[PDB]
Amino acid sequence: LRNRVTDRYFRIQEVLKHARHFRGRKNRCYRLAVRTVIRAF
Amino acid sequence: GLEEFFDDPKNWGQEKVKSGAAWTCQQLRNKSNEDLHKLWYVLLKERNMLLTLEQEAKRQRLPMPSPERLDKVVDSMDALDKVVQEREDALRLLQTGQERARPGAWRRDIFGRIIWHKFKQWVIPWHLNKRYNRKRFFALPYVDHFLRLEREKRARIKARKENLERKKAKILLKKF
Amino acid sequence: ARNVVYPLYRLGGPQLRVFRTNFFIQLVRPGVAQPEDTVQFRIPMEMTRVDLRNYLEGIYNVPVAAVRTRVQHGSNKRRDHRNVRIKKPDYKVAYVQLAHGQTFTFPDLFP
Amino acid sequence: IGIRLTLPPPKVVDRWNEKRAMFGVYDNIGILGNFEKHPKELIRGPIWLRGWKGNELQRCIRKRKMVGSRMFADDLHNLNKRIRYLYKHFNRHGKFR
Amino acid sequence: VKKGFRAAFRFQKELERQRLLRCPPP
Amino acid sequence: ADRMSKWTSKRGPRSFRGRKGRGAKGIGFLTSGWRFVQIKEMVPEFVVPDLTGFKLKPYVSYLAPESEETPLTAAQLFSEAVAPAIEKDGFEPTQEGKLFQLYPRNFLR
Amino acid sequence: LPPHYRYGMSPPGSVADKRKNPPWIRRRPVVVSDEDWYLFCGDTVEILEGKDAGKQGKVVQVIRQRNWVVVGGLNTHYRYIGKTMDYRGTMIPSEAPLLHRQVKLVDPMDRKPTEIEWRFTEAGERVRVSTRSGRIIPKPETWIDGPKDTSVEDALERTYVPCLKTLQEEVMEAMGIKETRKYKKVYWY
Amino acid sequence: KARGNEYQPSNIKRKNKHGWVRRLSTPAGVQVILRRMLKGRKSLSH
RNA sequence: CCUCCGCAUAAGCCUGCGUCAGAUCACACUGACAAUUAACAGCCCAAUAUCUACAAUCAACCAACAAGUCAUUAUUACCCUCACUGUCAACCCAACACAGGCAUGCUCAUAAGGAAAGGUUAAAAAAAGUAAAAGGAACUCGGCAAAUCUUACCCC
RNA sequence: GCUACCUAAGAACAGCUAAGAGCACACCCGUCUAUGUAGCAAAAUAGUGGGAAGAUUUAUAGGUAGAGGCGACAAACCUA
RNA sequence: GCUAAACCUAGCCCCAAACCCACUCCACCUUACUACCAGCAACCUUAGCCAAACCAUUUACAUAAAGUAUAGGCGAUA
Ligand SMILES: [Mg+2]
Ligand SMILES: [Mg+2]
Ligand SMILES: [Mg+2]
Ligand SMILES: [Mg+2]
Ligand SMILES: [Mg+2]
Ligand SMILES: [Mg+2]
Ligand SMILES: [Mg+2]
Ligand SMILES: [Mg+2]
Ligand SMILES: [Mg+2]
Ligand SMILES: [Mg+2]
Ligand SMILES: [Mg+2]
Ligand SMILES: [Mg+2]
Ligand SMILES: [Mg+2]
Ligand SMILES: [Mg+2]
Ligand SMILES: [Mg+2]
Repeated sequence: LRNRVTDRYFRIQEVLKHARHFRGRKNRCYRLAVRTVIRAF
Repeated sequence: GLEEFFDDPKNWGQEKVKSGAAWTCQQLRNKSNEDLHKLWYVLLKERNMLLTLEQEAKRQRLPMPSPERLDKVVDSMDALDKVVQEREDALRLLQTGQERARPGAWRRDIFGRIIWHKFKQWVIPWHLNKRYNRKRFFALPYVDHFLRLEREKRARIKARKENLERKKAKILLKKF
Repeated sequence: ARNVVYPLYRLGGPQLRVFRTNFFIQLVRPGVAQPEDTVQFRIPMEMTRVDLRNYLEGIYNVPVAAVRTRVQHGSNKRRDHRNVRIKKPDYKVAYVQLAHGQTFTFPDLFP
Repeated sequence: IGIRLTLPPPKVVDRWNEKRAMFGVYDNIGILGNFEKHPKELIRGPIWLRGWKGNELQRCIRKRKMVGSRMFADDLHNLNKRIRYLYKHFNRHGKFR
Repeated sequence: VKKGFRAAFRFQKELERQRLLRCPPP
Repeated sequence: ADRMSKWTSKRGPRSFRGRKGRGAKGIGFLTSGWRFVQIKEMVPEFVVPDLTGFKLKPYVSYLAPESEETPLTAAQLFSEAVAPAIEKDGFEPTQEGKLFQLYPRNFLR
Repeated sequence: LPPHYRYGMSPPGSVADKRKNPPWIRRRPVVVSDEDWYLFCGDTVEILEGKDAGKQGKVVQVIRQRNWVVVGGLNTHYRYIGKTMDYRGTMIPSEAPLLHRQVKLVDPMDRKPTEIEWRFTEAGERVRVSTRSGRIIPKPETWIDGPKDTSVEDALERTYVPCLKTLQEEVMEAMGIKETRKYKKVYWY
Repeated sequence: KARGNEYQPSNIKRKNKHGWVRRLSTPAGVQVILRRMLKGRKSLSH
């Protein structure tokens, strides 16, 4: 593959650091987190 | 008697028995020809002796007394094989004028690939033998498309490998 | 001899003789408690009973009274790392019955 | 997780190579070699596209014609589909028509 | 294996930010 | 029903198991009651020489001299057969009338 | 043995390599040649780099597939041999293999590391010759039989009369066996 | 009724239908054998 | 206590609970070794002409119709002599150690062959079974089911 | 190699009453109900049933193939 | 702290040049992988999906002249 995304880890932790005080699976799982950290902001 | 399949009872399982230097091929071009037959049956009693030893090694789940000793009595058999054909290939070239004793032909089979047909000792000439006439030795041009495609693939195997050996001639040469 | 084109015989044909015997036998210990006067061999796949008759009386001067053989099937349930079956070889087993009352028992090698 | 742990081996790009230090030499062998040759007769590559830019459909009509007789057997049949697909796509699909 | 180097370099600044928290310095 | 296993003589029905056999190189023929005729000329009678009083043994000693490879070519045989062919200064023209053919081979081994 | 075998320290048909190179493994291949190869099995050499440099020893093994010498008693480390149960066993030093070019051949009566060419000499014909001095370094390096062995004197009898009579006849007349029956022409096709 | 056993095996029918001699009996069965030679199959017939 | 099973052959499968040992519902899996021996059964036929109208059914009466499952001779040719192969298993076809599918011969109830219950408690609901006062189709679309063995008629 | 039909030469059909007859096993099929519905089973199990010396049942080899085959037509069946 | 994560090199691709392959022994067109017995033998228009908004004629299998002359339900298009 030319041009894979090598730093995908760091777009995930930009989101999850504002979701780390949540409860459930939203403090770990990014698919559920971005629906809630967006609603938190 | 049946004792000729075993070694002598003074070396029934010492775990080391000395025996050395199988027959190299110039030690038999040395020898004559009455006594190459006469030495084949020397070597054959002794090889039949050793196959029934190692079949008693595996039976009792014990190692062989000397596994170094079979391949000498087989490589000399191969040499004694090789030394007589070279004599038989010598005069058959000399007398009749052609090597490869068994007659053959450069023939094309039904799949269209050219091979070495070998000949099969019949009693009626081929025109009247019912079984041999059923063998199609020819082309039938629906084949010539698949002849090209199987040709077409070996050139994909050959160019895959030679190109690959350049890139170990490359990445060796950069480090060293 | 094995792996060789045999000549034909038609009616006034000369006797087939084989100098330089190509096939070799080993002499095995039987498993299921033979009688006396029966020695069991491991003939190669291509060999006959009239061949092992003249094998032992010719090469070994041994007085065989009857040869009886069976074809043994080697196991084909064995797989490597890649699950393709590895055939242990099918081989022949002969049962020479010696004449002249000579009571052959398989000697105990390896004390 | 997908990201590698230790740093990769550092790359040694020999900047003053043979290929790299003399890149682009003998370009302009036209304008100051008085027009004997052409810079399009310096390009080394596939014979169909030697000094010809082309488009994806044009890159296949030219390959099928310039070398198309001498191509490999089931590689030619692949290319005749590809022309038939890119003709069907360029002349019947898209916006902006 | 991805061809990146800046992904792997900037990751071990986040392994040293995570190592000086758990095993802190004197 | 497997294709990968070798088709041996064990596998088919009654009419299949008894035709094939192993490579046994049979002897005679079959006569009208399935009664066999063992031809005594199609069986290889073995020709073992008299090994009694024999010097050459299944191994050579280690103190033997080593040699170089020199294969036995058809010239090398002829040079040691033309030394009795210059006092003019043993051949077979055709191999039909000989019991052991050399080209369309007759014998065994 | 499989292709891209790793020719490690233990022999390639051993009990130990089958623990280590079972027929399904493919590790990364190692890179390596040049059949003018100047280390043999038994020379005296030295060590240019590593633990215990300048140190001089014999060699016990040459592994050509990885360009190895195993210098005798040297470049060693310590392993426990046997050990067979929950006790120690005996510590025994083992030689780690030293790569070609971290090993240099020495001159015999000066005892210094020297670089080796091959100089083709009139006495015949190929031999190793040092570069800094002359001093042609050599190649370095009681039986009696049992009852199933011929002799030295009788493997060299040269019994062969070179007559053209195709062994099958040459015992057919030497055994007296007569065949009045003639073979008759079969269609060989 | 029940329905898995639509393969009731025999060898007299396996070789007389998909065997080598039946494949080489037609022109179209040679190109069956030629396709399994080209593709690289270890089994060409029954 | 079951035996609605069995023992062989055919077909199929192709070493698949034999010996020794190793491991990690439970202890047929893995490695080494060993076996199934021909009389049974396959594998047959020297030509050239030429012969063969009367079934089988205990084949005898008697009766047929659909009209039948088995034979030679003449002359020429002919002295080699028992090979080759199948022979195992708790087995096949159904993805499975699958209540299914599977030709034939005897055993027509067993001389073979197997275990419906891992242990407890004895709730509901659900499955099968057995028993029932008085009534006896009042049930229901319909005596469906079960129980008794049964009447007559219509349409097609 | 299932299934529709056909061909070659096979095989089976107890016991009782007396014939494309009746009762009735082996066998073949599948009427009705109950269970089952990721089942034991990609159509089975337990009863209960229709036929069971014939237009039957069935093993073995062969035959017909897709614009077709075959069909006591259900537009069925031709490898779930 | 379990499960796991991590990894470089097998190899491959696209071109360039050069036209490429065949024979240890035995066996292999019968039921291939079978030692050995009295019969005929191949040479042919592609079609259709799809585009024409249906479909029925029709619808592509070095540069430059040139998308020109022409063809075309004179239309898609060639
Ligand atoms: Mg059995
Ligand atoms: Mg199923
Ligand atoms: Mg019992
Ligand atoms: Mg329980
Ligand atoms: Mg009541
Ligand atoms: Mg009511
Ligand atoms: Mg009512
Ligand atoms: Mg009513
Ligand atoms: Mg009812
Ligand atoms: Mg019907
Ligand atoms: Mg009736
Ligand atoms: Mg009835
Ligand atoms: Mg139609
Ligand atoms: Mg209708
Ligand atoms: Mg359209």
